[PDB]
Order: sequence, then structure tokens, then C-alpha cells
Amino acid sequence: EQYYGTGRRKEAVARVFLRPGNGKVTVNGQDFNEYFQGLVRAVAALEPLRAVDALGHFDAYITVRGGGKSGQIDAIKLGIARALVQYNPDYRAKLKPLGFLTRDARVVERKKYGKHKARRAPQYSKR
Amino acid sequence: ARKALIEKAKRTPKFKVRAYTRCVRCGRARSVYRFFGLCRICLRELAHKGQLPGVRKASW
Amino acid sequence: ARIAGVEIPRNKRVDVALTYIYGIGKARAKEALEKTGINPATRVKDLTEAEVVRLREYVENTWKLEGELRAEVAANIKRLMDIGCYRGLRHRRGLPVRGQRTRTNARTRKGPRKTVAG
Amino acid sequence: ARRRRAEVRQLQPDLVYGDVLVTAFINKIMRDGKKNLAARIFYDACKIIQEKTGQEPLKVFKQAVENVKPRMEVRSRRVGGANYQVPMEVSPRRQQSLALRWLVQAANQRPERRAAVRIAHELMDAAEGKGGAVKKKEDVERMAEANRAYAHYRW
Amino acid sequence: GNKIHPIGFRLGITRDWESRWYAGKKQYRHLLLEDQRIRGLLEKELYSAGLARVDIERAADNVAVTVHVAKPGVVIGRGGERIRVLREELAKLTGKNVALNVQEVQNPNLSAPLVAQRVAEQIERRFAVRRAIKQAVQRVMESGAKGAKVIVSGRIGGAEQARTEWAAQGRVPLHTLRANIDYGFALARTTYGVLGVKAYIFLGEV
Amino acid sequence: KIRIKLRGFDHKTLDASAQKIVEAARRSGAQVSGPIPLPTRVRRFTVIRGPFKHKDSREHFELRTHNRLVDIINPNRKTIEQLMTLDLPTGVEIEIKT
Amino acid sequence: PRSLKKGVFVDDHLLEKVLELNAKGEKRLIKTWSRRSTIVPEMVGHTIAVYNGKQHVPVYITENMVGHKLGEFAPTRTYR
Amino acid sequence: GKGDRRTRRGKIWRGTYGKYRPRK
RNA sequence: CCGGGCACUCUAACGGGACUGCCCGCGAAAGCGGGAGGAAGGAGGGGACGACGUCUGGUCAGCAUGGCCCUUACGGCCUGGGCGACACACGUGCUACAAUGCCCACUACAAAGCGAUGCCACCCGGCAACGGGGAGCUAAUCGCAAAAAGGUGGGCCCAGUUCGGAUUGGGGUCUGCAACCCGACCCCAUGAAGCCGGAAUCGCUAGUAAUCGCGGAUCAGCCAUGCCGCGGUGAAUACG
Ligand SMILES: [K+]
Ligand SMILES: [Mg+2]
Ligand SMILES: [Mg+2]
Ligand SMILES: [Mg+2]
Ligand SMILES: [Mg+2]
Ligand SMILES: [Mg+2]
Ligand SMILES: [Mg+2]
Ligand SMILES: [Mg+2]
Ligand SMILES: [Mg+2]
Ligand SMILES: [Mg+2]
Ligand SMILES: [Mg+2]
Ligand SMILES: [Mg+2]
Ligand SMILES: [Mg+2]
Ligand SMILES: [Mg+2]
Ligand SMILES: [Mg+2]
Ligand SMILES: [Mg+2]
Ligand SMILES: [Mg+2]
Ligand SMILES: [Mg+2]
Ligand SMILES: [Mg+2]
Ligand SMILES: [Mg+2]
Ligand SMILES: [Mg+2]
Ligand SMILES: [Mg+2]
Ligand SMILES: [Mg+2]
Ligand SMILES: [Mg+2]
Ligand SMILES: [Mg+2]
Ligand SMILES: [Mg+2]
Ligand SMILES: [Mg+2]
Ligand SMILES: [Zn+2]
Repeated sequence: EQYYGTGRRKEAVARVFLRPGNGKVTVNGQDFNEYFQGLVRAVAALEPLRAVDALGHFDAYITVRGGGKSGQIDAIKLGIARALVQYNPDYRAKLKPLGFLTRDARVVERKKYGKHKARRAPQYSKR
Repeated sequence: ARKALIEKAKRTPKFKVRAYTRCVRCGRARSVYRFFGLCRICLRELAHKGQLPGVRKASW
Repeated sequence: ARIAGVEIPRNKRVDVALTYIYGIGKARAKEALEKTGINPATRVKDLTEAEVVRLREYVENTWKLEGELRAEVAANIKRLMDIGCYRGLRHRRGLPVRGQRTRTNARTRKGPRKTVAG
Repeated sequence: ARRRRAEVRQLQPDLVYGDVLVTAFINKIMRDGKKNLAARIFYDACKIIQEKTGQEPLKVFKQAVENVKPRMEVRSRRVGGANYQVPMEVSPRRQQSLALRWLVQAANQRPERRAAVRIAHELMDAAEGKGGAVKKKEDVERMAEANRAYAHYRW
Repeated sequence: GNKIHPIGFRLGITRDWESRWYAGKKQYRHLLLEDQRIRGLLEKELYSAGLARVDIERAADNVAVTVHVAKPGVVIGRGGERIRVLREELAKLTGKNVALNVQEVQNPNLSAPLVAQRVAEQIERRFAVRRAIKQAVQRVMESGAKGAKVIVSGRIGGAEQARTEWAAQGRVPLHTLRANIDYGFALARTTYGVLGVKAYIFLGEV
Repeated sequence: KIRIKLRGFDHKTLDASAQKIVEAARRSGAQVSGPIPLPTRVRRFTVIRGPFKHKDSREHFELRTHNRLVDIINPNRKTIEQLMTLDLPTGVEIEIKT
Repeated sequence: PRSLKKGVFVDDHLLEKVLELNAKGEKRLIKTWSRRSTIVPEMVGHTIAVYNGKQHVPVYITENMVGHKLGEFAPTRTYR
Repeated sequence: GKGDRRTRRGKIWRGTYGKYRPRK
């Protein structure tokens, strides 16, 4: 009927609702290619399906907000992975080697006093 | 923090622009925080002593 | 063609071409081409004799231009110097007039860098 | 890397050809962190490879990269107080890194108008065995093996 | 240039604020100045009694000033007129018309402010500084006090060169957040200069 | 339908007072809707450590204000019996509206 | 490229003084420390001593000087 | 660039509005 | 948006979670290598935190303070000037020298903050800075607000130019008692050096460098390109 996945990447969330259908995806009321398609990595958001080679068995309704559109793409990837895993647990053994179920914990490092951007030490000449 | 300059507190500064702010504790002129009315040094000292409610060391 | 002086721009968009007039930037070029009803996209060599006459008629007497403009600016600076004003003093010495510092770079008003001993 | 051995970063495969080498070339094309612009440049260059060559742009790309890889380079060494240009072999990772860097750098030396044309022409010329990148390979393999007399300083 | 204040370093855990009240941004500075004047007038009048802490709490125009003194008999006075005069000066300085409370400190040798004050008094009486620090640390350790440390700054004994006498024993883990170390500071105003006295007392672990 | 906005500098005191209000209103009112987090207002202060130049230390502090949104439904006349004067907390400000 | 606002500001210190001089004649040097004031037409012909921080310079005002400030004709610094 | 008063990036860098950067 | 409901997202309190626990190999052990499971492992990432002491390091100019010195002035008030002086030299930065770019139009995603003698939606006048009117907001509920790079389309077509905006002329706005010395901002005109930088030298090992914008403290205003933070896109390399 419906399988849900959350996903998260670099301060971005994307509710992924997988409902068996033709294979067409809606993202915030817009098409998958009207939000994307100007971003080459967008196809990566559909990599979980290609992992199980379904690609036509699930329509997707995704509600994305947070960060920029690239982190949104990766959050959509993780959400599709989680919903697909909730569909059939036997898919985990097929998704774990690909690491699609891994949460990407890389976050913008906090800026620090004395430096310029959290690590860029101010230039000095000493003479 | 000369004593005469503690005349800053003045109901008649003769002009709105001339009215600046000073540290009420040490009489400082610069780095005078408006929320506390203190300078930065007295801010640090009273914050260490714990005399500023809710003021805690930041770390993130 | 020859518009508003002895200057002739050629073989580019009419607005960018009018930019080569001394009293005219991009705003004045856009304003002229707008009030004259001329497509700013056409090249200069693609202009009608009537369009050139129209643009010339408008620009020639609607603002002050090359000769009178340079003479008026020189007269303004000369007046500032003659009245003994502070700005006239800054012009007299070749220093910044608009309140910039001189202990450092402000070199574009002082020309080349005349290094000395020390 | 003093304590550890600094294991190599594993890049994500390409979204089109599935090759990590294409991704590394994208990254060497990338400027100021503009990934999408670099991808536009490279894929438009690939569309230029076809309709100019019947061969798939992936094969031309890989053959050019193979033609740019140097076999021996020359590093400096301080011996007896003097500095010598010692020849020595090149690890495959450094071969790939120098190949991609030289490809991009020689492509931007071309007189072509837009970037995709520069990269496409450089890839084609390097695949058929010419261009600035192959000139760089020849110059390095000339400097090295031009100082064969220092081969015992290999270290 | 190191060793930040421990009380401020532990204001989150194992140490609470002396002033605990809420105030908007338009009123915080005024109540803060008021608390500062309160503590100023308090530490000038009750020094003979040995006050260790002055806690101030506000709800609405009412202030529960709790003064922790080792000897409440001095702050009370005869029959309780001293506290009357002090509340009078309190209501005169601040028109808030608030009350006042006194708390005895059992074993005043466990409150670092009073320890530092005792050391400073001894220094002002021209007492042997090294022996003073040793005796103070001993008196602290000999009643609970899993750790003790007393530091005295330059011009020890009236010398021309500034020194620092260390004289500590026990356990003082200053980097342990859950240490619960009481910290006190006192001054010795001498004919030859100024002496800084720091007191650390360690007790409790969690 | 009574708006309650608690604010303070200590989350423990606000939480305890909110639970006290909830338990004092459950026995005398209707099903309380519990408190709502009402995100924190953080105000930071960056200040050089030393009294002189020493510009690259800055030891910044923070002051946070937490808020609570009890918002009891059904303001029954029996609810204010156990309420409107029963409180331990001190450093907590209360806002009440209709 | 300079301007202040509508309602040009002139210090009323010497404003009354110059018109009081015009009311009876053409009295000699006037000393003024208000160099911030703006030149008005009713000052043309007089000679205002403007304080440059150290002394009073005898700034004589002409017709083409209207609009400027007294300090523009009283330099404060010495160079070479 | 960001130093031209009469550009969009110039207004953004200087943090101002005007003829070359309206407010819709 | 209303009815409607706390599943999800978020918000903020508590708690769980990773300890070389498990598997294989080595090892006397500690541990090391690899693997499984897992959101994450071998210090998971980042802070706060920086010993006995050293530099007779820095600051009596934040404050406190010993001694010395001035007390019809070395104290005090005020107006104005100065700290913004320019033959020159260096340090830290900002903006660039362009087509992986510039410009115009349309359009799409963020976090952290600030806001009542305040933020100011919106309407009108104005090319605009802005002014007049005026809604809301004690503020997860209103406002600052537009994020920018990005995407889509179009213009420019390698030229000191639709690169770059210094300098100067002129006309204005706002703060303020008052913008001459000596403010920012708007508009018209002006269009400089600069074609990637000698010897030399600096930062950074992953969401880092690079690049893009956003806020804040002080502040009437502001010379902020500073400083402290925030998020967007996101590399190269490490034989030794
Ligand atoms: K010293
Ligand atoms: Mg960043
Ligand atoms: Mg003093
Ligand atoms: Mg001021
Ligand atoms: Mg021109
Ligand atoms: Mg100057
Ligand atoms: Mg090359
Ligand atoms: Mg440090
Ligand atoms: Mg006017
Ligand atoms: Mg420009
Ligand atoms: Mg729930
Ligand atoms: Mg949940
Ligand atoms: Mg530690
Ligand atoms: Mg010295
Ligand atoms: Mg200065
Ligand atoms: Mg000179
Ligand atoms: Mg000379
Ligand atoms: Mg220097
Ligand atoms: Mg309009
Ligand atoms: Mg809402
Ligand atoms: Mg285009
Ligand atoms: Mg130009
Ligand atoms: Mg030139
Ligand atoms: Mg060029
Ligand atoms: Mg490192
Ligand atoms: Mg400001
Ligand atoms: Mg700024
Ligand atoms: Zn102070």
C-alpha cells in the first residue's frame, strides 16, 4: 500500500512515500525533473531503486525541506532506501554493500575565533 | 576611567548625540555592552563569579 | 554615424556605441534610444538615415556634451581653486578631494610612486 | 603523512558512464566548488566528441588519459651539498593524477572560445597522440632519462 | 595566562548562580546594577562577621537576600537591631522593600572565601606567609575536604621580588567538571603592596 | 482557552513548574494538552579574555531563554482552586492571557 | 556631489551679527568660531575672522563664495 | 564586480537598494 | 485556508546507543590488522578544557594598588582644531585583471540571529536613496526577507571591452544642534591602474581548502572590505 522513509543529509529532510504505481515521482507538488534537471547528480536520488532494479514498481511522493538541493537529493536517496527496506527486509543485504542505508554525518564545521573559516589561519609575514 | 568622565551620567548632556554609554562598574568607555551596562572585562569577571543569572559558558 | 560631435561609433549595438560619447553612459544611451524609439540591438551600420537624424537631433541638444562638458568641468575646478576653497587647494596639490586618506594608497591621484630615502 | 600511510580517497562513480576516472576528471575541472558547471562542461565536451568522432567519448577519454600517463619522472635531491635532478619511476596513482592535471591545464591553454570545446579538442588531440599534455609527458620523460647518470640516486 | 575561573567553569553542574531571577532585556541591567550595589554594601558592612556568599533571588519587587555567614551572632546584633538597620539601609538604597535571611556556615574552614580571608588577615598582620599557607591547608584537610590548595601571589614577606608560594595537599582535579571545588579569593593590603590569596577546596565527586 | 507562556533561564525549573501545573489542573479540570517546547532564545556574547590586545581567544558565553506553552483547555471554575497560588519556582516568569 | 537637506543650516551666532552690522554700516573684522555655518548672500562684502584652531584668519567673502562653509577658506593643518 | 555601485552584486555587497536593485 | 488530527517533519526535556562486545589471524599481555552486525565504530566529528614552570613577556590606560611627583595647575569647564596630517616604507585585508566570465529577465532550496522612542508587511509619490500614509508584531503565529552562487532564456563574442569601478564634476537622501576639515547612501556624468604579479612568502588533510551569500554585537549615523557566528555548492594531495 505505502512504505515510508525519512532520510537526512547535511541539514535536510525528505519524507519519502512509496506507493506502487507507474514509476513517476512527485516532489513538493512539482515533477522530479522540474525541481531537478539543472542538477546533474539528481539521478543519484533514484539509485536505491536501480539497486534493486525495480525502477517501475513504485511511484514516489516526496516532501523535501532543508539545506540545499544537493543535500536534498542525498536525503531523498536515503529516504527511498529506508522505505524500500521497510517494504522487504531482505533488501538490506542488497543495499548494505552499496551503503545507501548509511547516514552521511558530514556537517559544516563550526567557525572558530582567531581563524577565518573554522580552520583558515590568518596570513602572517613575520617581516 | 577618570572621575570627571563619570559625569557621563547626566540628565542634561545638552545634546542627545553626546550621550554615550559607560561601564557602571569600572567606568570604561569602550566595549560597553548595552544589555548588561558593563564593559567586557567586568562582564567576564561577574560572569565567572556567577552574579549574572542564566549566563553560561558557550560550547558547540 | 557622426552623432553629437565629431565622434563616430561603428559596427556594434547602438547603446554600447553611444557609450563612446563623452557625455553619455549606459543610462543616457538607454534613455535616448527609448525616447527616440530605436531598437538598441541593431548595429550602427544597420541604422536608417532618419534614425541617425532623430538620435542626433535629440542628443545634440538635450544634455551638455563633449566640448561644453569638459569646459564646464574645468571651469568648476578652476572656480574652486580661484575662490581659495579647500577643494581648490587639494586640486592645486594633486591630492584626494573627497576626504580619503593620504598616508597610504591614494596613489591614483598622486601619479607614480616617487620613492625617497629612509 | 608521517604516522599513517594516507589511504587514497574512493570517489563516487559517474552518473552517466559509471567510471570513477570521469569523476576525478570532473573534479580537476571543478572550480570554486562548482560541480554542476564542471559536469556541464565535461558532458557537453562528450557531446562534442561524437559528431566529430564516431567512437564513444569514454573510449577516447580513457585512451587520451593512457597516452598522457608518464612512465618516469625526475625529482630533486640534495646530495653532497648540491642539488641533482634524479630520475625515478612513477607510481600509477601519480601517473593518473599528473595525467588528469595536465589534460585540464593544457585544455585551458587552447585558443578555443568556450570550455567544453577546449576540453573536447584536448581530449581528441591527446587520444590521437598530440597536444600540450603529450608535450608535457614528452618533456618529463626527456628530463628524466636525460639525467640517467643519476639513476643510482633513486632512493 | 591560563587556569580559567573554576566557579564560572562549573556554573552548569555542581555550582549554581548567586543571583537567580528572570528579567527582560529592558530590565536586566537595572536589576543587575541593583544586585551589585547590594553585594557592595553587604561586603563592606559584614566583613567582621565573615560572610561567604550572598544569594539574591527576585520574583516581583521582592528580593530574598540570603547571606551565608560563619558567625550569625554578629549580623544579628543585640536582640536583632543590626538586621533591622541593615534592612533599613537595604530599603533605602532600593525602594523594593524586601526582606533578608541569614544562614550559618558549619565548619567555616570548608568555605574557600573564608579560608582566603583568614589567610589574607594573617598576611596583613605580618605573619609568616609559608607557615600561614601550610597551616591553612592543614586546617582545611583535617576536617573532610578531600582536596585543598592555597596560593599567595608576589611580594611574599615584603620582598622586592614577586614570588608565589604553592603549599597544597590533597586532590584538586581542576579539569574534572564534577569536582565541586569551592573557590575563594581575598586581598591583603600591605604597606609594601598588594597580595592575592586564592583558595581551592575539593569535596564530593558526583 | 487560557494562554500560558512560561519563560526562564533554567529548563529544570520550568519543567518542574509545568508538571506541577499539569498535575494541579488534571484533578480539577479537563484533559490538559501538555506543554509545548517553544524553541529557545539564545543570546551569545563574545568578549576578549585579556584586558589588553590578545585578540584571538574571545571566550564567548551565552544566555538562553526557554519557554513553555501549557495552554489548558476548558478553564473550569474548579481548576483555579489548586492554582493561582501554589508555586515553588523563583526564577520563572509566567504570562497569562484569555 | 554634496548636500545637507532642505532648510539650510546657519549658526545664529553670526547670523544676527552680520545683519546688525548691515543695519548700521560696514563694520570691520568679525571673529567667529562657528566655521560650520553656511555662507548666505547677506554676508558678501564683509570680512569674517574664522578660527582655524590656532588663530583667526581674515576670510574676506566675495560673490562667488556663497554656499560654502567658513572652514573651507580657513585651513586647519600646516604642510611644507 | 562587487565594487560597482551601479550593479546588482554591487548593491548586494554594499547591502543597499536602488535603481539597479529594486525591491520587486 | 477551514473542518480536522499528533503519524511524519520540526521544536526541547529525558533516555537508549559503541564496550574491540562478537568473528578470524597475530600476540606473553596491552593491543594490532581485517570482517560481521549497526546510523556510527577502533579518539565517530567539533568545542569547552590548556600541568611544575619559562619569556624580569603584556597591561599601573579597564580596575585595584606600593612608592614618587602636580595641586590658583600635570586638576576642572567650554568653543574649535587634532587623533583622518603625506616625499615615502611595511603588515592585514577588500575589489579585480574576465567567456568555468559579465549583464538583464524569470524562477528554486538554508541555518543562525535581531526586533516597541523597534522591526516595519502593504498602499501612494519618487529613475532611486527615501518620504507620506499605515496593518501586524510583548513576537515557532508579524516583520527584518531578498538568501547568493544555482537553474532556464536572452544579450555580450576576446577588445582594456557590456572586463575592472579607482578618480573627479554635478544633482540629491538620511542620521544628527551641526556632515568644511571629517559620514554613509542614491542618481547623472567621468572612466584610472590593472592582461594573474620579482626576490621572497602564507593558509589548509574533508565537508577541510576554495567559492557564495546571511546575521549579530558596538552604534543616532558610519568610513565594517573588520570581528564573531551561520548556512549553500564542494575539491586536490600525502611516496616518504
Ligand atoms: K615578569
Ligand atoms: Mg562555509
Ligand atoms: Mg581613575
Ligand atoms: Mg555616541
Ligand atoms: Mg562616454
Ligand atoms: Mg584625510
Ligand atoms: Mg602544462
Ligand atoms: Mg586557545
Ligand atoms: Mg533640500
Ligand atoms: Mg562593471
Ligand atoms: Mg508523538
Ligand atoms: Mg519519530
Ligand atoms: Mg580534559
Ligand atoms: Mg619590561
Ligand atoms: Mg587611531
Ligand atoms: Mg611628507
Ligand atoms: Mg622635505
Ligand atoms: Mg610595519
Ligand atoms: Mg512606484
Ligand atoms: Mg504557524
Ligand atoms: Mg546562456
Ligand atoms: Mg568598461
Ligand atoms: Mg595600462
Ligand atoms: Mg583580455
Ligand atoms: Mg591537522
Ligand atoms: Mg549597525
Ligand atoms: Mg557586515
Ligand atoms: Zn568595566
